[PDB]
Amino acid sequence: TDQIAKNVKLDDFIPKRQSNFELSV
Amino acid sequence: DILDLEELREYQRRKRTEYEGYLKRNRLDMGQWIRYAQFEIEQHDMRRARSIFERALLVDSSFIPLWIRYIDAELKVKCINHARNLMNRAISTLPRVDKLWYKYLIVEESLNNVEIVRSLYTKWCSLEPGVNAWNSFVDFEIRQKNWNGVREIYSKYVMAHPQMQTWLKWVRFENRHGNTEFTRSVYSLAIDTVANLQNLQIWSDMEVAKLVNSFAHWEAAQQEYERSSALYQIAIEKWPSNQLLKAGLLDFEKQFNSIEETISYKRKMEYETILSNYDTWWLYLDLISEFPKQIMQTFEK
Amino acid sequence: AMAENFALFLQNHVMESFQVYEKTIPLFPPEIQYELWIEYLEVATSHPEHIRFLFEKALKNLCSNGIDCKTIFIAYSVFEERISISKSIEILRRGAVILESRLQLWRMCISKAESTSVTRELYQECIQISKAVEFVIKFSDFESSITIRAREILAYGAKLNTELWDSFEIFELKXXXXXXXXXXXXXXXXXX
Amino acid sequence: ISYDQLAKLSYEKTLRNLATQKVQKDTKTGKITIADDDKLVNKLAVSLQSESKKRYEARKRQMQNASFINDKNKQFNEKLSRE
Amino acid sequence: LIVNRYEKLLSQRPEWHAPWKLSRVINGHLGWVRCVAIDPVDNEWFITGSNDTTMKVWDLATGKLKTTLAGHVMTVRDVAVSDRHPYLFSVSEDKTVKCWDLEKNQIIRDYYGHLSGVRTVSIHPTLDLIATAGRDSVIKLWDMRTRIPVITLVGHKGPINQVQCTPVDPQVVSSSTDATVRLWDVVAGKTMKVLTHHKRSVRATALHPKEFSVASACTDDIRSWGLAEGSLLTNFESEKTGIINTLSINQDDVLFAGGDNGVLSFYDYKSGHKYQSLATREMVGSLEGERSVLCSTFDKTGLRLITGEADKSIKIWKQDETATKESEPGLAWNPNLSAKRF
Repeated sequence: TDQIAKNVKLDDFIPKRQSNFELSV
Repeated sequence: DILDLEELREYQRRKRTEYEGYLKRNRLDMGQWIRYAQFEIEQHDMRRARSIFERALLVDSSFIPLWIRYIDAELKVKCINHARNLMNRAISTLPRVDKLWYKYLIVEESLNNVEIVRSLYTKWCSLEPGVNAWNSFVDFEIRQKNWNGVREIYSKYVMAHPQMQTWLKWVRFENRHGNTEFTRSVYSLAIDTVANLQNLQIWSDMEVAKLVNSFAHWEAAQQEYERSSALYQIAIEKWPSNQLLKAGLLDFEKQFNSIEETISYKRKMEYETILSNYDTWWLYLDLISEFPKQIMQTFEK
Repeated sequence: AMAENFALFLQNHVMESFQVYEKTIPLFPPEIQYELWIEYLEVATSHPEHIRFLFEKALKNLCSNGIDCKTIFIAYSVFEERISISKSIEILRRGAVILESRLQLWRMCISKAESTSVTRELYQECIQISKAVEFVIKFSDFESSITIRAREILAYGAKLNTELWDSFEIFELKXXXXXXXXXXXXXXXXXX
Repeated sequence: ISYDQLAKLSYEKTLRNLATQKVQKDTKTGKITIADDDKLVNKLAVSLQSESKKRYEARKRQMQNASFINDKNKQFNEKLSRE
Repeated sequence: LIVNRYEKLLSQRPEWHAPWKLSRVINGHLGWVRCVAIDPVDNEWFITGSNDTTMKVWDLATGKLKTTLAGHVMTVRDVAVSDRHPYLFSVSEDKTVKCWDLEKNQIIRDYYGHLSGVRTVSIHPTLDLIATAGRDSVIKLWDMRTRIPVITLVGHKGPINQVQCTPVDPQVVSSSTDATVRLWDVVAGKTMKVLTHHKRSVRATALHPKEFSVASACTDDIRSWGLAEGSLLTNFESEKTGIINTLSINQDDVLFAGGDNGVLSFYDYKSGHKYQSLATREMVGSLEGERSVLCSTFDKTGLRLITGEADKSIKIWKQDETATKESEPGLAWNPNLSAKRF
């Protein structure tokens, strides 16, 4: 119940630039 | 042969020494690891087996079969929590492999912890897995007698897989469902979504054509053909490159005029004919069918 | 729906049987190949490009029938002929070219092809496509009508049992050296 | 056939084998005691053993089916011949 | 949620870069040019490590063979000139990590320790300390002055095809065959964060110059990673291209990737947009598998790519100064969506 494989999550797959280019690292 | 206790101990030792030795050379021969673990299981010392599995896992995690074997070994001695914990851990490690998830699911199903299988399924689906995962989940949620929350996951199953096959499957489901109102509603939704993301940012013309066809035949079963007609007009209006669309429309007209059917369909055949090269037959057809300016222009061509 | 077609044909005397044809089409229920065929038959006898289109539809959709595919092909090619021609023989051929239903098809192809350079091509096709050996005999015969090339064809056919010997002998009639070759090839065959 | 498909297809099968016939958490310890039916776990154990046994005997039959010298070579030539 | 993200992607525009052409070709070595590295202080000469073992130094302007250097025995798998101090490090399958001195053209200090044929060297930018890693699956860290191994960043479970030394906390980016990449608390002797978003050998990695990120390659996919948090930044459009050998990024966000197909890829580093494919040529006598770009690096300018190909050729690439948004645009970028990473 919201703990099954709590280590994994989808936001790690999400590219954090594909949404917002010129995300100035 | 293996009579007394101490003697058995000696046997165990010797065997271990062999197995250990062979592992030492080829740290990776998972066949050798799993065989050794089987030996441990046979001996009915579970802790040592577990240790072996752990070591094996460490040596090579990516070998899924090892994981499966460990799992099943755990299951064997009705040490179900250990199996479950392990399987969770496996999931955590390698979520993008499916067989682990399925192994978990079957375990839980046999356990009849149905709530937990729902919960886990929610998780797995949430990770944007393969379509297969979604489909299996649906089957589970249909094997589960209820028909609500399933709706939500279908809605999400589009969210992860915006594919027309998904939509079509959903429609099929609603066909199983008693209330026809939702069928039409679903169609309306799908069409609306297609409209909204009209521009080249999805599936090809094919999928949309298929959808339109399906909708048209649903309506055909239903009363309101007026709305079908309107949709068709809208479709030709909203979409250009209407070979598929026009074809479908033509078919519908034929079903449900004749001149038009022969005309557009025949013309398509000419296009098809052109694509092949009976080009003479094409031109002739055009001439007969026509419009006559396009007959003589295309004739000249 | 056959009954409907019949009654319609009778009292209304093809518009009643055209929508009857539509009904048949719409009866997506089994024994539908027959229905489509019957409609097609009626549609030619009651009398056109619409009809052709319908035929095409029937063909494409009833591909997994495995029953009167040859017949269907005949209906198509025949229809084309009625409308008109040789490319329609290739249409029939195609339909026929696309196992035991296909055997019948190939016989149909043979029939068409004997009814037919283009003929040669057809022969090459059909032959190329156990039944194959028979086909070879067919096209080899065709070659016999069309002396060197024919001989070669015959040889090829042989290379693909004792009815082939007969064929070879016949060819040799169509030459002393040729007969000698025939003995040679026959001997070789025996050896194998 | 990929291991994607073969998993789901085997999943579908063992669901047909099923189709034949509570949570308590101490959050301080983190121990999630799922007290469930002990008869069903035993039914899993026996079924899973039976599934593995069925497979185990399946190889044994296929091993006892029959240009080589020793046990391995015969099979190695069989690995060549299948191509 | 996918539709949102996709929509957002379509909304944005990957900028136009000038395309590339084969400016210079040098059939210099008598082997594969598996290493290439260019002097970052002056942008005058660049050296290339052969399989012959004779790493040869090449002037850019002329293109001529400036001088040979042959201290190794086996293939010089990697070299690395330190802009910070005039020391050309190199490394072979002979397990040596020999440090040349260019103030003398000899070798000075060897770094013994490495169990197996070391694949890559990376010098630390802000220290006198260098990182090296090979088949041992271990990224060692050498104190230069004292020529000892200081520390050994064990972790990886398989050979360690690349490494990149950075100035921040994550001082090492270790890219392995183990289908991983690691960022390290070097002082701790521990991976601070371990990205694993690769199916296959992570066998070509590159630090971006002015971004503080690192692109990595797999068999096809080419992620680009933001190594402050230890976070992903951007998937790329490498969906059909070959096994990436090398992956040198330009100054101006022009991420290069070298194909085992032979095809030079070219990406906009910011987005992922494959703004040029270029099927390379081989030398007249070669075989068709040999055209494989096995090494790559950009200058300080960023207007000259250098590529160590297996045709024993050191091909160099200019950006076209005659180019515009209408005269040679990109490859009409389109996020595919077919169950894709974008």
